[PDB]
Amino acid sequence: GDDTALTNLVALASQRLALAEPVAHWKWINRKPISDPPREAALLTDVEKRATANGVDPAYARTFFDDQIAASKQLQNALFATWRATHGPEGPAPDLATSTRPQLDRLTQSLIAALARVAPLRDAPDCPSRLARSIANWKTLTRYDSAQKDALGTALSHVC
Amino acid sequence: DDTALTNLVALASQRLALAEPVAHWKWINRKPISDPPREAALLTDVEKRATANGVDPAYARTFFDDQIAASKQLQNALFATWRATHGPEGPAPDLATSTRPQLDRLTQSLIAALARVAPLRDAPDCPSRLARSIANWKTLTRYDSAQKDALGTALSHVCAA
Repeated sequence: GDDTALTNLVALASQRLALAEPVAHWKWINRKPISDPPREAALLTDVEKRATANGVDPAYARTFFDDQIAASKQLQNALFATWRATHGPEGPAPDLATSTRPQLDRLTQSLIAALARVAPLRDAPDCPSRLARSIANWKTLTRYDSAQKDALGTALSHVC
Repeated sequence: DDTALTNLVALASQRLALAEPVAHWKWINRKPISDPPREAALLTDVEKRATANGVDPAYARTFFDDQIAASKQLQNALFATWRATHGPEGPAPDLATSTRPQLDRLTQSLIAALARVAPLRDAPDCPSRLARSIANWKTLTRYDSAQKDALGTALSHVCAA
C-alpha cells in the first residue's frame, strides 16, 4: 500500500523536473542565469512554513527541496552545455512568469503533501528497496533523456 | 502492487494538464477544440502501438477515446470561463513546438502504463482500487473541479465494470 506513496512522490518529482527544460529555454533565450539565490531561499522558507503546517519535519522537507533545487539546476546546466555544443531549441520558450512558474508553484504544495505520506515510512528498513523499485518502474514507462533521469536520482537521493 | 494503477492515474493527469495550454493556444488562434482528422490519426497510431506492446487494440483505443473526451471537456470548460471574463494573461505556449511534443511523449508512456494495468481489467476489485488511486491523487494535486471531473472521464473505461 505504501508502495503507492513512493510511486506518487516519484511521479511528482519527475513532473517538476520536466519543467526544467522550459525554464532553461526561457533563460537561454533571454540570457538570464540559472542560479537565482533570492528565489531559491524564498522557496525554502515557504517549504519550511508549509512543512510545519502539514506536520512534516521541516529539516526533512528543506533537505528534500534542496535536492529538488539541485536536480533542477543540474538538468538546466546540462541543457545549456548541449545547446552550446550544437544549437538552442527551435521555437519560442513558454513565458517563465505566466506559464512555467505557476506550474512549479503548484508542485511545491503537491510535493509537500506527497512527502507527508512518505515521511512515516522514511526510517523503515525496506524504504530504499521499495523506492528503487518505484524509480525503475517509472523510468521504464516515461523513458526520458539520460540527463533528466540523472537529475531524478539527485531529486530522490534523501527520501530515505 | 497497486502501483500500476497509481502510475496510470499520474500520467493521465499529466496529459490532461496539457489541455490548458492547448486551450490557451486555441483561444488566441480561434482554432476549434474538436479536430476530427488529428484525433482519428492519434487513435490509429494508438492501435498500432498497442499491438507492439501486447495491449488489446480496442482497449487502448477506447482508453484514448476517453483521453480525447477528457481533454475537450476541460478545454470547453476553460473557454466557458474565459468567455465570462477574459482569457489568460500572457502568451500561449506554442502548440507545435512546446505543447504537442509533450502530448506525443505521453502516448507511449500511457500505452506502456495501460499494459501494466491490463491484467486487472476484469478483476473484481479493480473499480474500487482505481477509485482509491484517483482520490489519493486528487488530494495531492488539487486541480480545479473542471479538471478533476475530466480526470474521471479519462479513467472511465480502465476497469471492465
